[PDB]
Amino acid sequence: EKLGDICFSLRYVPTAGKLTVVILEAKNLKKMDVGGLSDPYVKIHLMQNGKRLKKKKTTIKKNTLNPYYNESFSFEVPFEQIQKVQVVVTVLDYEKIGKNDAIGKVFVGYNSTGAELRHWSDMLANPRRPIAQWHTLQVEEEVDAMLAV
Repeated sequence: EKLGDICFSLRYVPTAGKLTVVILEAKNLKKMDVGGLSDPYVKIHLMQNGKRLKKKKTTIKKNTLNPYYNESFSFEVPFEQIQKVQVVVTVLDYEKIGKNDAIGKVFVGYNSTGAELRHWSDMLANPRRPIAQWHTLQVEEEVDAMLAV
């Protein structure tokens, strides 16, 4: 059941309606293709009502299960909408040929629970303060069911 964990920061500036996500690192990632190499990268999606609104991606790290990224991404989300959105973070194994397999995902924001809700609520309660937290990756099938319209 151990897919890995991902650390990212969240920051929200209500006046400008700027939501910043910094992908910091991932650890203990599942090795997807046994025998070969693990080349992880991270995708970030901004979602609302089951729709992917914006998609961003990190660089690809080669031959590691414990990649460091330190890559920042910003989204424009007005303060009247911030409580309705979801930020979805997926770690995938890059392959030059074939669909890239997801290792796992997590989401924060509307309809999140547990530690993910706590991270989002901390961000909202502290305008302009970046907040970093570790999250356990979950299998995509379960996260997708929760995100679907």
